[PDB]
Amino acid sequence: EAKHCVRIETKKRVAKKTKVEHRCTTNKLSEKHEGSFIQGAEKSISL
Amino acid sequence: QFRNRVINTKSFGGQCRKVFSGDGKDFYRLSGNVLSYTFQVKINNDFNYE
Repeated sequence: EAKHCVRIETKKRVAKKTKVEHRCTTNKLSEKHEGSFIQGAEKSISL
Repeated sequence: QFRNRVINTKSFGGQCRKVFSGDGKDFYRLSGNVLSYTFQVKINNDFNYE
């Protein structure tokens, strides 16, 4: 999980002006690596 | 490949050459001239599982 979430606000007065913004960018990632490998051999020799 | 009959394997020559097969539990008549004929058994097995 990764998050970048930011809130900015500003008022200025002289007349008045204001700005307010919120951004929140986010990622989530998952990986699953399941695996199997079975092997075998049999010799038989009879006389 | 084995081809056709070249030798007469059954010329008994007037002999009564009995052999007991032991295996097969029977008596057989050999030809008079065969140098040998014998019935001991061998077995070979090979498995390769992979």
